[PDB]
Amino acid sequence: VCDSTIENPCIVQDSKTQFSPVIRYREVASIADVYGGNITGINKFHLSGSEQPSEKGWEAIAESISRKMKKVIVLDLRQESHGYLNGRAITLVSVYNWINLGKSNSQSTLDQENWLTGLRSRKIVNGVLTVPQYVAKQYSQGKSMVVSTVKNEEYYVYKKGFDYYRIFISDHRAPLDSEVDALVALIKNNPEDTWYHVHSRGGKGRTTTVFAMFDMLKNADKVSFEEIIARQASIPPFYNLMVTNREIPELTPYYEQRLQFLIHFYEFARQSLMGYSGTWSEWKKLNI
Amino acid sequence: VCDSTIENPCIVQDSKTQFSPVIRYREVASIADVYGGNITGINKFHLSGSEQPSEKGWEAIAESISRKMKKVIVLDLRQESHGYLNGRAITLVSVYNWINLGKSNSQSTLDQENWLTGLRSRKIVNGVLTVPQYVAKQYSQGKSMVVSTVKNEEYYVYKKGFDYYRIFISDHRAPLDSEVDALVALIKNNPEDTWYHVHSRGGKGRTTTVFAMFDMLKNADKVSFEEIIARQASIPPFYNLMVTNREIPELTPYYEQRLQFLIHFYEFARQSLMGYSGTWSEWKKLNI
Ligand SMILES: O=P(O)(O)O[C@H]1[C@H](OP(=O)(O)O)[C@@H](OP(=O)(O)O)[C@H](OP(=O)(O)O)[C@@H](OP(=O)(O)O)[C@H]1OP(=O)(O)O
Ligand SMILES: O=P(O)(O)O[C@H]1[C@H](OP(=O)(O)O)[C@@H](OP(=O)(O)O)[C@H](OP(=O)(O)O)[C@@H](OP(=O)(O)O)[C@H]1OP(=O)(O)O
Repeated sequence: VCDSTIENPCIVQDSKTQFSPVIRYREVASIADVYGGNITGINKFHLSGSEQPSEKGWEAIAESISRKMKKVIVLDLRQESHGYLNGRAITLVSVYNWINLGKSNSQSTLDQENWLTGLRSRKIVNGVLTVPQYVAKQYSQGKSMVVSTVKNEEYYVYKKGFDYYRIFISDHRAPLDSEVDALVALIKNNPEDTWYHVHSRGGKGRTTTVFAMFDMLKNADKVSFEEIIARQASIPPFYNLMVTNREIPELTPYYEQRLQFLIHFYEFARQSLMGYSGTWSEWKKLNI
Repeated sequence: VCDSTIENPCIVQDSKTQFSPVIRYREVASIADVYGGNITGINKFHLSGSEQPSEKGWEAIAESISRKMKKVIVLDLRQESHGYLNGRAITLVSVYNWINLGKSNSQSTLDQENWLTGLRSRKIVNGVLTVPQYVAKQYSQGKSMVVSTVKNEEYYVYKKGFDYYRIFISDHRAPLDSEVDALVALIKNNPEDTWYHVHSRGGKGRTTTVFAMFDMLKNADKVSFEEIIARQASIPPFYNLMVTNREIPELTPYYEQRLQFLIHFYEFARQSLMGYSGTWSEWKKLNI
């Protein structure tokens, strides 16, 4: 039985079933129809986001993207190990969902796939908790499930003809410099018409952070910091990156640091649109 | 001005810039995390591949290989003459990229280095075409570039501490018997832990062919022909050697012949794992 430590992490089932719908799907361009302030540079984005989809959720997302259309890149923002059991999204959860905190991206991927390979070799997976059970610390009341399939996200992304690219952001936290560099390079290294579907575990904090980063990279020289953050918060689920006191108070330092990073990324983006040609890591060394 | 004939071949720049990233890097071992069928004998391969890297691409490849680790052998599969101008990968292109077709490997190397030496003696190289320009037959719209450096691949491979070994495969075609012999001997003559980075021009046809050959040599006695080909097609760029009708229909005969060779190489590999001790050329004489 798990105990949410890194030594005995929990299998937590994020999808209620393999048919569960996507509840936090949205397209950034819709901000132009809801936000009452500066909407300059919004309505042309090829950018959607969501929480972690179920098997069926990927179908709905693919259909949504096709209706709004080039290349489609699914942007997985999750550092933590995750995958699918019988079409249901699952996560390997330690306290604050930081199972892979402090690891190289190579080790994070290795640990995830070693875990998924282990589950895949079993006929029965025990100790599968729902999110309510995990929150309630009912570590021994998990269910035993006959294994039909165990898959990583790539399996479902590849099946839709999309690319998969992972940015290893720790839950509740700002991206590390390596991952900022990687995101900026990805955007620069792909056509401007590329569609990105950004997702995290909950489609809230990390997803909205990256939405804001996209917005700044394109518009920081014609839209104020406050309006970029505000307009990103204007569409459901209305995630406001200005808020640093949230449901879990022990996480406030990380929300404050994440907003502080966004302040600096905004200036980096603005100066980049004005002539600066280096990377985020190079700019940060000279300016912070 | 060039005209894509062997008498006036074109200088074609494969790298957009000297900083262009590697877009088709993958490791064969990853098949074990994506392929839903027989994965026996995959997860221990020390095998990566890519398209022709830019100067900077070699750095990324070296870093990738170090993260997954003995000797490292860069396996250049390209018969055609190629090199680098100011850090950008370049190719001497005749129709269907067959500038060195029918030549001995010694002559191919000689012709390449005579060409590179000629470019290196110039302060300005004229007629440098991008791939789009070449495809569009805009032979006179090439750019003139001040020569900072002209290098062969060895220069960058040696700088990373890797070995360089060339297998002279014609673009779009199966390897000739001499080159099959050479590949099999190379694998046999080096430790089983040796890391191989296999690349062609596009990191598609020739690279995937050799991936399959590696797989067969180790696993043909426990994995079916169809599953070796299928599992090699399971990871990006999803090159499926079963497909013989591709973008260019005049090349279908060569794709069919390449698949036919793989059928025979599979049997050779299987019998070799079962006791046969001769070379491919010896086996082919007795069995085809
Ligand atoms: O998946 P959910 O059940 O909807 O939970 C989300 C998820 O975090 P957890 O799943 O670990 O609880 C969000 O993170 P992302 O995967 O989208 O990055 C997190 O975002 P932040 O901590 O950055 O805010 C958010 O937190 P919050 O509620 O404060 O918005 C939290 O939501 P819930 O606590 O309501 O489940
Ligand atoms: O380098 P690319 O622009 O990506 O082109 C590649 C490259 O051929 P060319 O560069 O000469 O066009 C592949 O060859 P390799 O160097 O990897 O051996 C070739 O492989 P095949 O002809 O064997 O299939 C492939 O062809 P295809 O598209 O049919 O996969 C083709 O791709 P593109 O035509 O899309 O450029």
